[PDB]
Amino acid sequence: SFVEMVDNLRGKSGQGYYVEMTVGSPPQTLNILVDTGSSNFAVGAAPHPFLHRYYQRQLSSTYRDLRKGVYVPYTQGKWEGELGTDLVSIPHGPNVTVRANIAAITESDKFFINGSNWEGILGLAYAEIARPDDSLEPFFDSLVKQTHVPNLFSLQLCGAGSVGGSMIIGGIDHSLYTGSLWYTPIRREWYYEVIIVRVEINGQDLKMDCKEYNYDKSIVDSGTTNLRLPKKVFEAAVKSIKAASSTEKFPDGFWLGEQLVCWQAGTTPWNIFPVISLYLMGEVTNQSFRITILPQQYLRPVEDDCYKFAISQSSTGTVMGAVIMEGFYVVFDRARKRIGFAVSACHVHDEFRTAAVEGPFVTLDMEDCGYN
Ligand SMILES: CC(=O)N[C@@H](Cc1cc(F)cc(F)c1)[C@H](O)CNC1(c2cc(CC(C)(C)C)cs2)CC1
Repeated sequence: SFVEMVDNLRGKSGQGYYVEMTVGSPPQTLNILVDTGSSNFAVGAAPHPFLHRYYQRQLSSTYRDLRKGVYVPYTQGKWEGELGTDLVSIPHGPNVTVRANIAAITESDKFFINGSNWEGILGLAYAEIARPDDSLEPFFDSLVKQTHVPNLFSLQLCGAGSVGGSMIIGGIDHSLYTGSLWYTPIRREWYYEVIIVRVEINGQDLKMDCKEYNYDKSIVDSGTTNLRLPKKVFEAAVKSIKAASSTEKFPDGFWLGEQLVCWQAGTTPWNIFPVISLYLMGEVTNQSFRITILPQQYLRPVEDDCYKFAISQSSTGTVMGAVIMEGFYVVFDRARKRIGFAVSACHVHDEFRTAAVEGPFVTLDMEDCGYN
């Protein structure tokens, strides 16, 4: 649901995906990063070395001040600014205009990125995690309350098939995937929180208490680049990934996500890097499904062929970031408290292996896999 939004995303590797928006009357055009890992809609509203444009409130006939300040601290970066409401629309989007909350960003630190082409962020997760508090209605919530747009969006993030993709607001576009959608419950409405019931690398169960995979949570987050795994899980995965690829040897800064590794163009040894299967809780009792990630997703290319290890240690739970979401079509079915995965039409290539969404699997005591 529908052709107008196909290919409405762009970006640079490791700097997120953005969609074109306009705010104010007359309309001012900004590129906005699409972030299911937070819930604030915020935009450059003042000069910055890295911004090529920004939101000019005084130039907008429709702007209203909320006379209240705001700040948001992300994993690394943070911004603060001023709350208002203005009229907002997505040009390659549904055909509508909403009055939404906007944080006019006045100061920032390590937020905007030099390469960038985006001037703001669209937090698509739920009011619970919004700043300054849950009474600040998120953008998707206002678009739903104010229009007829169904309460569902879908993200097809593609990986260089200078990245691109689609954000279908309001529905599912059957032209963007193959095979069956498989759905996992949204465990609680705050982040897009899910439960991982099993983990296998090259078909070997990690054999951990399934609570460790969700410790203290597992989320789907398009605003975080890497797959981020709890310490105990990170250690076990890097252990098997090391051993699968031991034929060759790598700097330590490589496994820590720091320094790139290189091979002669067209000779990257993909076969020595294992596939990772994440099993998600399903819709029916004792039933789950798996997504399989290929090394082409977790060895993210940096500009010979050169890559960073795109899995990292977490102390805040599992993060399924952009590299996991790439080559899947991921449906955020808020209306039904579920997230659907299918093989995307921009799926990642290997000459001998494929990324897959497969089910059904039987898995006992999936309830026990949730932390607390
Ligand atoms: C890398 C990163 O941090 N990405 C930002 C998006 C981003 C992209 C970018 F290019 C630059 C940034 F500074 C931020 C994304 O929201 C991360 N989502 C999560 C967190 C959100 C928050 C804020 C709350 C929800 C507590 C208010 C803290 S961790 C769950 C992990």
